[PDB]
Amino acid sequence: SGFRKMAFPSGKVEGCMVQVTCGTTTLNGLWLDDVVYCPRHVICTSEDMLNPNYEDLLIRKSNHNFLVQAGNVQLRVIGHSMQNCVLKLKVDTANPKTPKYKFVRIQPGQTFSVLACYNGSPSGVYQCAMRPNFTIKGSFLNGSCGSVGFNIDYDCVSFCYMHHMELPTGVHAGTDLEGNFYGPFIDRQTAQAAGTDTTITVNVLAWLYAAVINGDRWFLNRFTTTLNDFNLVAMKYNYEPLTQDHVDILGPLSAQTGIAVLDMCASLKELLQNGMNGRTILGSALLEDEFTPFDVVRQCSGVTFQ
Amino acid sequence: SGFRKMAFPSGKVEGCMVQVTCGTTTLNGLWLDDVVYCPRHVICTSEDMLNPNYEDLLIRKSNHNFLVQAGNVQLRVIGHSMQNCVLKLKVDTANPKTPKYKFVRIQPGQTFSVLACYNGSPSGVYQCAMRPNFTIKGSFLNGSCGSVGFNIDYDCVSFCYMHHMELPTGVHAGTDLEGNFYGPFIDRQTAQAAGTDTTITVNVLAWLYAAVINGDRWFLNRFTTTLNDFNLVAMKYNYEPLTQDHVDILGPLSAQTGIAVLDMCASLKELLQNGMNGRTILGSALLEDEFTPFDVVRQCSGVTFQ
Ligand SMILES: *C(=N)[C@H](C[C@@H]1CCNC1=O)NC(=O)[C@@H]1Cc2ccccc2CN1C(=O)[C@@H](NC(=O)C(F)(F)F)C(C)(C)C
Ligand SMILES: *C(=N)[C@H](C[C@@H]1CCNC1=O)NC(=O)[C@@H]1Cc2ccccc2CN1C(=O)[C@@H](NC(=O)C(F)(F)F)C(C)(C)C
Ligand SMILES: [K+]
Ligand SMILES: [K+]
Repeated sequence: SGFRKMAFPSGKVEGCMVQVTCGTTTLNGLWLDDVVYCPRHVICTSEDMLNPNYEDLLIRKSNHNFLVQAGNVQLRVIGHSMQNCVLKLKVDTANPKTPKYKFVRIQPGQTFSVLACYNGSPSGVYQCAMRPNFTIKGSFLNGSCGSVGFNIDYDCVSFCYMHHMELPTGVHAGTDLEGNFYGPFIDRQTAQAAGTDTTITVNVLAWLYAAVINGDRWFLNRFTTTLNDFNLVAMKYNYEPLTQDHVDILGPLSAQTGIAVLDMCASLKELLQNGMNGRTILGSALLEDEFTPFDVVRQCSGVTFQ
Repeated sequence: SGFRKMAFPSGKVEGCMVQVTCGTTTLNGLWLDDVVYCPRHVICTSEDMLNPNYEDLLIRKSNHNFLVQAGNVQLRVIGHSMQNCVLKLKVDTANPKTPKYKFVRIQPGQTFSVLACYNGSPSGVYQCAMRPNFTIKGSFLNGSCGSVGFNIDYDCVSFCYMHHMELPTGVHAGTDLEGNFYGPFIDRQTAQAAGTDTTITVNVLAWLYAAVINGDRWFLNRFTTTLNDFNLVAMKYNYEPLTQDHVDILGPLSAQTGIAVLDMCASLKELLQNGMNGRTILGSALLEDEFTPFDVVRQCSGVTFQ
């Protein structure tokens, strides 16, 4: 029993973290085979942050201008190139701890683990979601850029995020591992800000099912609703629309508990219209939307990774 | 910016997890040098759970009756012995990924990371606290026993918990790595239940400081209090007494923010007497007590591990 915000084991990713230094700036890079991937803004200086001309800054740097360290060992850079908002530093040594891996671009509403790193060394791991507004609610300080997010399936690490920027509310923006930003954001010090976020409805439902599996059932009512009527209430409270694909994705949790998704929706509608009145669900006084259905099943069935 | 329930990188511990099978039961063990440590109840059967006679069950088992698997490779057991509530299985191979490590018995109020495992393979990592009532609010299913909790300092893994039991409210009980239970609990299927818990006050204060560092300041009032007056309010709301040692442990966070601990206490007293009135602190509608001062400083300063 119990339910925690659970991260993936980080070991496969830890063996890939290195330090990249270019002049003043040090941040983190990801060493896979003989390539280190890092944020291109490692080549910037404090002045040229308003509008960096990345091609112009880069043509002034040669291989030796990138200092790349894997713990105590220096990795010699023998090539470099820019792809979108990342640098690929070809090094003379293939990483012997490269895991089986894929680069994936995740969808809003999906979750992943972040291995927060400073100077190439890991600080901690936590779980996050790609918000509908293409930000993530992370925990990141100066020097954290190049830290990655990832999922593990079986034996394969799927890298989906690299950290670049912090936006005004203290939320975070970054790229996939091809260097394309999630959302409208760019690596410039400008006025950009996050769009208005929404609450990931299918995930809230998943978490209500998680509550039920753990014996926390007080919020279940005797009513049902239609999908259309549910979605009218959801819009009012700034919840995403629930689609039939969402309903079907929730099928396994509905089956385990014997609670039809639309019945669960009627209970969610009541929680949104009436509040929780001092009560908690899985130790929380708010509805939680950063567990996906798959996350709930993994945790409540004991799924492991090779 | 930002603040998350952050776990330690798990890689050093992942390389120590193995599977132990004895007849019907499979659970997890911790492979350090040429010793595998696991819960002694691996030698039990479904009937003899009310009152196992562990010495009698064990004398009927020889080395070959313990099947120990490190991923795909079988580890031959060449000795076995019982220490308190754990078995130590001497194996013919020293683990080549043994990290620098220590066995520590933590204090109530302290936090650690759990690497939840099934069949020797990791499922996820999350952060927990040793509750004042010597339980932990974990997430554990059948087969999770032998999963460990730990802290990382510099390059040294300090193992502090191994998982054995689930108590009636869905909370968890286990031992240190010498096989002594935390709390009054034992490895028997009996009526045992957890004492009444309390809220870890110094930790709540640490987390309020974490809020302030991140710009979430609305709960700070203009008042102060004495330590004795604060502790009268704390008792009423089932909070532990705050000691002068606690006050001094909070010194670094008080210094960074410029908020005297007793001033912060006056703000906490107001939150306990008046509630939050629909507001949140660091995204939470409840006060959080599973961050220690040290956890807050690590996260808000970027501490890394070798
Ligand atoms: C990575 N090391 C660091 C991570 C930030 C630091 C504080 N918390 C974080 O998460 N990245 C930056 O500081 C980036 C780098 C950069 C590249 C090109 C142009 C400008 C910058 C400045 N950075 C910012 O994150 C800034 N944010 C923004 O400019 C915006 F809000 F996104 F527009 C700022 C946090 C104001 C330094
Ligand atoms: C470890 N594999 C497993 C972890 C439990 C299973 C469900 N969730 C968990 O965290 N451990 C057990 O099930 C133990 C083992 C044991 C050893 C000796 C005697 C009896 C048992 C039965 N176990 C329990 O956890 C049981 N709890 C209690 O008996 C008590 F509440 F602590 F008294 C029970 C959860 C009822 C199976
Ligand atoms: K240009
Ligand atoms: K005995």
